Amino acid sequence: RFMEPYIFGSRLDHDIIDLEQTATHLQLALNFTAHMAYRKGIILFISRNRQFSYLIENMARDCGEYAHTRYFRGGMLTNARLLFGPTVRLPDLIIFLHT
RNA sequence: AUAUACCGCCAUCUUAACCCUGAUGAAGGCUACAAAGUACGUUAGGUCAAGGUGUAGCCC
Ligand SMILES: [Mg+2]
Repeated sequence: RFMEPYIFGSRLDHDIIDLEQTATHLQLALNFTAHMAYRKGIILFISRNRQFSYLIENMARDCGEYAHTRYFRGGMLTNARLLFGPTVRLPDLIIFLHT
């Protein structure tokens, strides 16, 4: 339901995403990502689609950022101090290629 | 006579945290082609034979 305002219409029962809105949303998201990378924030890419795990991990390594394409263990973020250490620094921005 | 006086020696028995979910109810938390889970005393005991320190008994 919450995706309806972003849908241009249904073509023979297939939803078409309105790309005029995608352009503005992508503009905002890319601007935010660039500003966070300028501030030396930790950026974590996340995606559980196994078809693109290798691509996303390579891209994360290439841009000097972080990836988590594997099974997401309970408490990675909310229990990070127990899992990583008391002084671990969490990501400042998380990007989902697949939500 | 007493270790049913102690000591020695033998033997008997006794000796968590964090994080999530449920409307932050009682409560619950697994799937790998992965979906919240991760970290000494005790004994009416034996032994007075390879050992001791005491205590009492009778003493026409
Ligand atoms: Mg005895």
